[PDB]
Amino acid sequence: MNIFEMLRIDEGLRLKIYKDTEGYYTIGIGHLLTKSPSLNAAKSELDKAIGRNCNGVITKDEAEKLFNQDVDAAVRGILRNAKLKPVYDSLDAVRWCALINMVFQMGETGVAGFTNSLRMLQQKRWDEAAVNLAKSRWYNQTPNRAKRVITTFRTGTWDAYKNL
Ligand SMILES: [Cl-]
Ligand code: NA
Repeated sequence: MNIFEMLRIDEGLRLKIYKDTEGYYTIGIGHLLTKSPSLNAAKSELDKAIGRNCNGVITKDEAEKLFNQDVDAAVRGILRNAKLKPVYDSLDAVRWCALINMVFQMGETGVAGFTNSLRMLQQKRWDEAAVNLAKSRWYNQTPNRAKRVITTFRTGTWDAYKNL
């Protein structure tokens, strides 16, 4: 499948503000609004993002617009970041989706911090990287999704997304 299809599986779709799997205010297809524990901070960011007074609720089309922007931002983040780009140069089409997925979920800075796992990926040590990634807080917080993403890195196939 493509990265959009993969992320729509992992993120689902919600039209009202919710808390993501990391505890942060979010909306639509995993659109992070703020890391601040402040609901008002989230609402103000939402209205800014959409361009109107949303009162914490958006439409489907607004959600998909944000989604496209967010996948774009994740791809661009991998390319700009000196710690992520070299990894990308070692990843095939399927494995790149796994990296984009991570950057979409945790952000460019967060993923760039996975120093050892990134090196293993860069060196095409797929099984080693898979074992290492499973030791992370990320895995412990969202094991189902992390397992899928890790299998994608490990195998370079879509096996983990085939029947969900
Ligand atoms: Cl390829
Ligand atoms: Na989500």
